[PDB]
Amino acid sequence: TVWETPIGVKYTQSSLECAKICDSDARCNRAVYLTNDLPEGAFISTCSFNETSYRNAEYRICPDTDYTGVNAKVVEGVTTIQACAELCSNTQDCRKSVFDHINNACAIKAAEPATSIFWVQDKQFSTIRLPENIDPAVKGKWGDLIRLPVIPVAAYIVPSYPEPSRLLFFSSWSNDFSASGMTQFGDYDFATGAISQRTVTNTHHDMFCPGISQLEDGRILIQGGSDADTVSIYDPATNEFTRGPNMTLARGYQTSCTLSNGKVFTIGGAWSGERVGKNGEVYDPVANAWTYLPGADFRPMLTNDHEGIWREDNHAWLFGWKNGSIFQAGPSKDQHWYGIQGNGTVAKAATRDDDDAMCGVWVMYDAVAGKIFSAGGSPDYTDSPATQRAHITTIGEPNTPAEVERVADMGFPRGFANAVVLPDGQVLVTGGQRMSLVFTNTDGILVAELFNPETREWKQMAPMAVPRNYHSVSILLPDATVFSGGGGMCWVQNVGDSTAGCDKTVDHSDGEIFEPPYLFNEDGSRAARPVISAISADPIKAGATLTFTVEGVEGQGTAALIRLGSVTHSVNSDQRRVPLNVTVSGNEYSATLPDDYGILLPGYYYLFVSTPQGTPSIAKTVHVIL
Ligand SMILES: *[C@@H]1O[C@H](CO)[C@@H](O)[C@H](O)[C@H]1NC(C)=O
Ligand SMILES: [Cu+2]
Repeated sequence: TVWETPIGVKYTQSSLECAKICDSDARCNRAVYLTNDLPEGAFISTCSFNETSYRNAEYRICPDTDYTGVNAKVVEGVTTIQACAELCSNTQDCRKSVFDHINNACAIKAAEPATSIFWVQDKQFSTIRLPENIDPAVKGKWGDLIRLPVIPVAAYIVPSYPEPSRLLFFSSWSNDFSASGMTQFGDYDFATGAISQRTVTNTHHDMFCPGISQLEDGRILIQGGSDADTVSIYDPATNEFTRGPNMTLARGYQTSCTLSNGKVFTIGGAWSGERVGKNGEVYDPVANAWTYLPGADFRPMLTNDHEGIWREDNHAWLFGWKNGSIFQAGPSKDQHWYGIQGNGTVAKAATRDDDDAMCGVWVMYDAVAGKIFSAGGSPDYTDSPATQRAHITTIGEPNTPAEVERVADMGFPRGFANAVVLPDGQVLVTGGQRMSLVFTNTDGILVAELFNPETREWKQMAPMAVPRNYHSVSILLPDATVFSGGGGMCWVQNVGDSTAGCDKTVDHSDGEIFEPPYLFNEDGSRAARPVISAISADPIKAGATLTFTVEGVEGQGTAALIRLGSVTHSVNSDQRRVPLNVTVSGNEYSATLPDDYGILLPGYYYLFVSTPQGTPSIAKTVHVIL
């Protein structure tokens, strides 16, 4: 039984008497004789309670909320929201101010985006702001926080027909780690809003800190981690997990990559198992067998880290390429070619930079042209300032030099950011912080950045609401929007220990979705999406001609395949864009897939038809076979 204030607050002489008394007092959580939807402390994207205007220039007040961050001013005078508003009006460049109900003080928040300001639920304060004017045609648009049972520390799209509908995500034995043998998964149907959780135990696998690759049949191979030698295989068909063969060498914080021939290569992962650099290894799904590749030498790919070998072989930028080759774009200052021939091979490809970029963002935005875009990262895993440097790396024949062009610096240094490639081939960078500090919100960049390789120029997007630092994720949805989620997780010694001394402020058991500009016309209305009306649900093979019916476009539409995504620790080794050429005869479109499985990696892809102005369809799922 729960009374709900005129504003929207909810509690659990009288009883509505003290309850009324409690909602007078900014210092009252309990009373003897408060239970809102989101608890005190919770981050917000919108006022949870009823807003209020206040006046020749107007402000919107959200009660029972704080703006965390560097203040430009804190003044002990003010005793009314009115007066705090009045003071924000007389302070140059004040967009955000905070009234402290308990101490009668007005804070003016400092300037954005140089400062990072966060909107928290706290009954002790109220927030005052100057109405924002975001043109979604230029800056895209964020929806509101979607709350989740598990922090999405790792996440992947489930391959389904006609288009994927579900996002699986997962943490450790707990939803907010410690060899446990359990893994808490969340399940999010974004067709419906449906959100379930489960606990995966059959595999005897805590899948925290793993390699993730999508196989030919769209099964998801989840490798090592808290259980350093254990391997689980997720079958979309079953919606079940199966044990795979133990890896040959136990690993965590490694990258795996699906190859042209549908085997999976992994190298490094010194976080768990022995604390030593880790040589390469290849999984063959047909033989269902791991093979150790000693000549896949780890030494050439090490970073130099103040914390040592524990870190230096972590989170490798691996792309599966032509004739079963592996390109390693970083994060080591030097790029290399790795292979699975003999006892495995290694050779220098190029120098990307003068310093390492651990957990920088990387994506193959243009497979047919061998084009890779890198930005951000930091020279050491933690306690190191992030770089603004970004590069286009061009790869041709395996085991011959690569070309690196430095491009425009990002507007912000980002450590632990995420990147997705979009159907137009632009790369959207999200989250990360100015100084890589594991388990912190400190100086989280909220402003997303769109990089356009056509112009080799950056564009600052609308801000998201929650800092997406360490243990955050970015993945592409079938509607060509971007999910940004997670952040946090606590070190807990034993397994089953109760999180009471952990900092819950750094946990964000939630996500938020960004509409890029391309979903909007000049007037900020949603633009008219092509419809792929008809498509064979049939497997297709490299070199084949894909045929589909596109209704709802003014002019000749373009098309592109985006491989489905897997993501954790700023590593998405499964995403890649294959641009297609379209020949239009009627409303029936046809494209000849590339001849090379090094470009068209076996697996499930999004097909997108886009308007000539660059507005993409919802995707139809497309399965490439070997
Ligand atoms: C598409 O067509 C152009 C001209 O033939 C070509 O340069 C491009 O690389 C082709 N293949 C693609 C884009 O898959
Ligand atoms: Cu971690």
